[PDB]
Amino acid sequence: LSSEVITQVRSLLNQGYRIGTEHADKRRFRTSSWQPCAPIQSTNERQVLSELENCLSEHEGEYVRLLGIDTNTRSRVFEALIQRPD
Amino acid sequence: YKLTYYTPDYTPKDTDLLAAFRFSPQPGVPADEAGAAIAAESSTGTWTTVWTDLLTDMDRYKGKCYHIEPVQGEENSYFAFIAYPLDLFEEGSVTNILTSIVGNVFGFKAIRSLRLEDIRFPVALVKTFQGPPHGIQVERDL
Amino acid sequence: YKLTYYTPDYTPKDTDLLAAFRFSPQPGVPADEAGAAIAAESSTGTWTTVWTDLLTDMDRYKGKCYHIEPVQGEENSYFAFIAYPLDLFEEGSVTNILTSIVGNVFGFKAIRSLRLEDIRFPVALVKTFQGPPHGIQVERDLLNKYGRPMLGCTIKPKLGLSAKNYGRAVYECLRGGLDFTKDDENINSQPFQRWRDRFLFVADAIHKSQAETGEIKGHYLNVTAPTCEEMMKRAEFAKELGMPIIMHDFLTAGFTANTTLAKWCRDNGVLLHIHRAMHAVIDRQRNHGIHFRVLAKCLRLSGGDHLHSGTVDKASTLGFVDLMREDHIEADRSRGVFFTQDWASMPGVLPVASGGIHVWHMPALVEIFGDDSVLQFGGGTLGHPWGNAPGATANRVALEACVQARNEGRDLYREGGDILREAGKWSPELAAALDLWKEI
Amino acid sequence: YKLTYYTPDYTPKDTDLLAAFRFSPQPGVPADEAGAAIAAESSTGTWTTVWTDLLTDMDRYKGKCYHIEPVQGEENSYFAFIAYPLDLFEEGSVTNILTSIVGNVFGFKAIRSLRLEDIRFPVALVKTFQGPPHGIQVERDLLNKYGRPMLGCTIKPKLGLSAKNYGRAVYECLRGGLDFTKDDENINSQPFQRWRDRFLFVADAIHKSQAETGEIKGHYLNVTAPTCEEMMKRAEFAKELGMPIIMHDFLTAGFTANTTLAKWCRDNGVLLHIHRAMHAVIDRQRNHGIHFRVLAKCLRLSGGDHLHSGTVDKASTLGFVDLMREDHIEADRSRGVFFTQDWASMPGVLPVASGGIHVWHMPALVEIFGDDSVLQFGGGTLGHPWGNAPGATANRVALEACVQARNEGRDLYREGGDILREAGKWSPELAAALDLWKEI
Amino acid sequence: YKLTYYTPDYTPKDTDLLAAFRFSPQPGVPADEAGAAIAAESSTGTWTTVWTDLLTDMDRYKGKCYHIEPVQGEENSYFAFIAYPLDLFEEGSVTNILTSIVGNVFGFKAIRSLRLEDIRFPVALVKTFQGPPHGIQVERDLLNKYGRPMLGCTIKPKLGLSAKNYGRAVYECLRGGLDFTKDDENINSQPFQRWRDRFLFVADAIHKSQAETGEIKGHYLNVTAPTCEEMMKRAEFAKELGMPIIMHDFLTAGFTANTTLAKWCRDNGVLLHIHRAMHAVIDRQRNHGIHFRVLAKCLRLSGGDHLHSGTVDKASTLGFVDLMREDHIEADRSRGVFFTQDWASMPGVLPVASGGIHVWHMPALVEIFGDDSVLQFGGGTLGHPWGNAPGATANRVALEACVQARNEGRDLYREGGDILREAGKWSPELAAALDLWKEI
Amino acid sequence: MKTLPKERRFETFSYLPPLSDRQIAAQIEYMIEQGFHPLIEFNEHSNPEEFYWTMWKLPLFDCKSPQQVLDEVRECRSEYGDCYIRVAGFDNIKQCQTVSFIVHRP
Amino acid sequence: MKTLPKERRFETFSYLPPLSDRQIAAQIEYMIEQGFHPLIEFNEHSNPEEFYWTMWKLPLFDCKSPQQVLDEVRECRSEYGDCYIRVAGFDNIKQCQTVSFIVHRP
Repeated sequence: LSSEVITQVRSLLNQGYRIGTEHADKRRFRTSSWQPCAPIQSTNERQVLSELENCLSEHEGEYVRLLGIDTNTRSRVFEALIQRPD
Repeated sequence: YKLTYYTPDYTPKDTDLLAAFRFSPQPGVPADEAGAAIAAESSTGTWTTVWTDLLTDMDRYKGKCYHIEPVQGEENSYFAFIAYPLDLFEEGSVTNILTSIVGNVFGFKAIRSLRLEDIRFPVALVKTFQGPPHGIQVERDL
Repeated sequence: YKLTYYTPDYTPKDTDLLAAFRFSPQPGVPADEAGAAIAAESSTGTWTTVWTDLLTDMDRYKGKCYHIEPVQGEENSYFAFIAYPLDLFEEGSVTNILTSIVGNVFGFKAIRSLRLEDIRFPVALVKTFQGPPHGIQVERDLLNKYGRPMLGCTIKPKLGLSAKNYGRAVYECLRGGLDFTKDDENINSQPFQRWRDRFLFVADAIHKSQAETGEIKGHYLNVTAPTCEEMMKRAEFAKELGMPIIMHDFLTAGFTANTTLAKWCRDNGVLLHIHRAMHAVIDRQRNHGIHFRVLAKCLRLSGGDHLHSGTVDKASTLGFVDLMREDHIEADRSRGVFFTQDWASMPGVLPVASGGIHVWHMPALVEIFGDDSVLQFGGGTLGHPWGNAPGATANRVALEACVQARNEGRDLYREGGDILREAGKWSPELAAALDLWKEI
Repeated sequence: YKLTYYTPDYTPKDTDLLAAFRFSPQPGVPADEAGAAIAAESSTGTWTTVWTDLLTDMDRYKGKCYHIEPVQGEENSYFAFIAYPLDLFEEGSVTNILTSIVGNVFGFKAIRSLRLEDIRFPVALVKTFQGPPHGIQVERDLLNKYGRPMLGCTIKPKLGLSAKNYGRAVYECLRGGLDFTKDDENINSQPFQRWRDRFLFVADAIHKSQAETGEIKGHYLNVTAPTCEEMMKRAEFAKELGMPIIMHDFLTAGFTANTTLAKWCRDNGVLLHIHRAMHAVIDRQRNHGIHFRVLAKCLRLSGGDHLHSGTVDKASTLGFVDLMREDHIEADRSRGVFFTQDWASMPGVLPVASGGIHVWHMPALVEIFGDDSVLQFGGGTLGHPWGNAPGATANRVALEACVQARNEGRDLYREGGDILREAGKWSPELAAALDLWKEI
Repeated sequence: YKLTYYTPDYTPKDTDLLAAFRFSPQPGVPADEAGAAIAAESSTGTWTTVWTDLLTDMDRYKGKCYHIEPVQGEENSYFAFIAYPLDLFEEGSVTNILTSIVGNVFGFKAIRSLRLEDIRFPVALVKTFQGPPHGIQVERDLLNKYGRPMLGCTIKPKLGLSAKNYGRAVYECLRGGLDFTKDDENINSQPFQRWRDRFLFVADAIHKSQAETGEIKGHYLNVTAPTCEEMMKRAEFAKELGMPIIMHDFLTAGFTANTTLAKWCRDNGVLLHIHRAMHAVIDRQRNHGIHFRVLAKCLRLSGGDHLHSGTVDKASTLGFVDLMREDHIEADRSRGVFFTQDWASMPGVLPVASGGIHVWHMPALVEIFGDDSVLQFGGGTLGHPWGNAPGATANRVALEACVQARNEGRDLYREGGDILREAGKWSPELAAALDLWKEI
Repeated sequence: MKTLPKERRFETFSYLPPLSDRQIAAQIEYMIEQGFHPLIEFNEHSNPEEFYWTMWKLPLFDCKSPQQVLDEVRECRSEYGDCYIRVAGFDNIKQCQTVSFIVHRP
Repeated sequence: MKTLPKERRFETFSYLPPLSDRQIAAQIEYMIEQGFHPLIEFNEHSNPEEFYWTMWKLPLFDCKSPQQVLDEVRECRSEYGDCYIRVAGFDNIKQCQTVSFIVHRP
């Protein structure tokens, strides 16, 4: 995890948004065909970042997108590519 | 069906079409399996698996049930929230949107009764339509 | 209302339109006052009396409720029989007949729930309509297919396949021995597969299969569209490609569009398959809505050569299958036929049994529907362990083994299993299909 | 201006149209004030505030400059990112989008020089456009051409040949093994060769070459015309002759004509090749004008199956090839992609590499573009010591020997010479070609 | 290349098309070799000599560089004059002429930067084009407007106003004494205001203002559209409403659409205003692109009654105003006219001066352009302290007070202030306007 | 698994093994029962686009025996053995063809 | 200089010498690596205007070894030796055909 990513996760959790994640292999990425990762069901900053680090290690060589989730409206407030194969 | 079509942690995209269904499951059928079934029956779900499915990205055109809640003060009655990809629909066609969403699910057997309560049309879809020939402001002007 | 609109001694005219309504009155409301109210609300009845009514013959355009009977073994539920004069309706318009009959009554307050069960179209009204563009007899003539039901198959998956991949799957099905393949209801003109591409590759798949087998092949090209102009543009291209048949979703697209298309189909000699997408919204619940039997009757008038009817209540289905096939159907309540209906030589519509059927259902479906039907095997063909073509052959052997055994005098209900097992001995395609799907 | 239009804290909506401008401010003018002014002058910005402005919501239709950055390793040069609301634009109109963004700003006085680098089209807007009549996938299906780039050739000389001699050249090129031939940009309907004659003789060349070889052949018939009615007349005749493909010069003929023709192409199943004549008037200079990448994106919306892209800055070209082929393109500044871009299932456009290329370039071109491209050999085909047909065979062998070598795992950069040298041993046509042109 | 294409002793024929290019050669490349190459690459020039070339007369279709001169007071910059035969071009096609001349050369590698300065259209070629639908003379006749420049006004704000409020603004502007109002370049058919509503409300504003004043009023209805069929739909409705005039953005919409529309205009007696949106992408930079003068000449051929020209380099502008108005224009390099140009009785195009002008500019604008021009006051009209109508009157009084003063013999440069100051004494509307904007 | 061989078929019962005289008779018994009128048709070719085949003699209207049709099939076989022979039925009440199945292939 | 002979071609790789089994395997290895699904098609003729050839069995979806495809080509050769045999490949993510090259000429 990089400092820029941590800053965003800090910002989203302080605004009371949930952290979501989806992955795609090199082929699926090109067609914009994403698949949801194991859900991070936590608000605690230490637990969220620990699960994110565990997620990126599981999907090595795959595009991983971070999602900010408004749980009241069930809407994505934030989308950022946080991993790429290389 | 539940393993595939019931995705309670899926957060919909701004490009998704969203449907709210009020349903009663038949006695013995759990609500989650019933909601998953609505999602399948209104999208891709079928009784057998065919070889031609392997020629396509199956996950791409799949209706996901992302929320099931019980209706307050009414026994054996639930709301299912189902998300559909924008790729499912013909541009500018109300006919297609209906045929796609309400075309099969209502005759589904494990459901006692189904009622479609609300649809969210994504802006990407709204722009493909003409809309009212004039609308409110233009009408008062004319 | 009861003094005017409930006329229990009125005997209807041969020119009258007759409606059968199943209704529950709200607690406190008597059945007779409720039936009278249905008659008024579906014709002329209104909360106030206006002076302009005295400028016209009020009695002339009045819906009369002539019979009320309680539904056997169901509390607070009644059938009302209502007669409408022929002067009420526009000639050749299914749209008007619906707007007139079902346009207001269903929102009526003193009724808990209302369901329209049957309509009697008087011959005087039937003659104003075109009917099916071709009908049953002409269809068999145009395709050289006699003495057996016709075989179909829907291409799966519903969405995803490229126009070329779609055509491949079509071709393989058709060469295997199916008469038809169909577009899925929701296949119109999406970004993954535009209509004019799909029409083009399917047309080519038909040519190859027709040249291989030497039997007429077709594919129900979905011409359902956002506008009447788009719909005609698609139908016209399917004609240009020399396609025998097209499909339309009459409920979602609506009657005005459907009638437009059925006229075009008559004039251009193209068969018209009708899909019943969205029907269970209207026809599923017993207590409220419009029963499918009525919608079937409307479609025979509006125009359609085929109509989806489902697979097999048993008796209710057998009832409305007669209504859409026969010339004269006598009133029979066991089969849910409320009124005697004459069709005045208007051609019949072929029923299409479809969905969740495989080879073991074949003897049953032949016994139920007979030769004047299309049978449709979506997963029944594509689900075969060896692919579309051997899948189709398995169905086609199963069907022809049944028809033969029916004609030979064998009982298809008792011997149906043995008939298929016997044909499995010389057909390896079928034997594979008989292994995969469990016997019913 | 800065207070209103320069909003560094603004986060762009997904419905926003985003534009990246490279600018030099006139000495004295700071970058922030100049950036705000680009946002103003391209949206609403005016020298005076009038009373009518108060009858409307002013903030609503306003372009916001949300980011300014100095261009790395360049003095007095800055990138300004500007957001525009979706409301500003007429649906399905490239003309309106250009008129709105590039209509005025370029003549702004406080800016020394302005260059539009990239545009983000939002999905909401993308869906209002038809896009390519067919796209990459459908096109390979229509032509039965899989797993290799397509080969083309421009007939030389540019002017002078009679229609019959033209067709002769075409025929010899196509029979040798090219997929396509093409009219030159300026070949339209001159006195030496009238269009309708050319279309007629070219159609006969295609038939002869197709029958001899058994492969689908085409020729990009130039339908660029003085009026829309003339263009449609030519397009229509090309369809009459059963031609698979036509060409158009979108920048000279304009976007309205191009959009007209791409709609016609969709409706008539004709493929649309797009020639980028006049592009270097706009896109050559780094400091001023519109970068081609933007015009390419605009073309993908307007419609076109093929688009000329050039041959091989490298990373810039690899950048916009992805923008014209893929569905999703991540922002990569090294490849000149400024914004992430989603096409929402709009089909890709085939890039066309052309200009001063011969057999020795073939391995590099296959490594660079891959299987989804058109490679064009004008003089590489006609300049062969033995003439057009063996000239074509030489190219085709070179291509297929590379594609085979690529798939076999061989490195087309280190082994590219050896690959051709080996294929020259069994192909005398290629050996001749390898001797005439020197290795690159 | 030099031996063949650089022919300094060549005298151009009267049938030749002549082009003047400004170029910088890449260090090392001499001017003569680079000039020859501009002649080659714009006509026939190619990297290889093919066998098909010998089937045609090569010298015939070849562009000749007949003069090269160094640009005075500029290092490494040269003018090359190139002659092209008449045969090269499709008759009546601006598209073909541009495709032929500017199609490739601009991307030529040995040239650092290329700019097309002027084109001589030969009379033989000029006669193949329709030219303006009406021209200057017919237009004054149709509008009964003699002896003064015409006044216009652009409705602000650019976007946001409802169609009804739009018309209101229009009406107030026209009733005050302007001849024309105009749609903004980017006003087409957005959600906030659909075109057909705008045309309808604008037509009612014209009727009301015309009846009140007793003078012919108009509004340039923007018919620029995504397709040719849409454009024609809008043009046709404007005719239905009896509108005298329409506008088009020729550079964004393209030449084919513009030529289509100008033919339609001729046939339907509608006047065609031409807006030069996107021009500074091409014509701003001195070193690269196409100078506006060339585009103006091209427009005069393609067709258009009015053309935006800018407001006031001065001598350059006075140069191409003559090229768009007169029948014969002598070559004058000080005014940027490179070739003598005859229009062979093709009608002139009215120049439209627009942008950041107010009452104080009025005397200078009358001295510069004269009676055959359209002067456009966007903010000069709407920005008046009393609103649109007195705003218009202020401009109209200012104009007529100048025109009177000019004819009376007064010098509009020395006395221009006094002329307005005197007319302010009896016109309170003008006095207000003279107080708000400072004297220039 | 096996790939389906490319074979030309001739409508109804053409996917079954070719009908024995006993099987043909049983089908005619059915037609007599339904009151259809048997007709023997023959043709040199079987092209799907062509509606009509040549009629052998006349339809057997007052047909009581299946043997009566079999004898007419046997006769047409010797006369046109190079041809396809087909048995067609007629419903005079519904006023249409109801049966059409192949009996002999060349 | 030599005049080019008139010869029928069959799209990709038909301008190369007929592919050996080792070369065919090499192409399948490429497809496995690209994740395309191999399919074998056979046809009696090869007309450019026709889109479809008859599928030999079903596309090998869980294909891991090239030998698995070669064995299915070997089988189709013995059954349809007089036909043209082709190897088609499918990208299920791009949802299109990606490969199509000839492997047998009669």
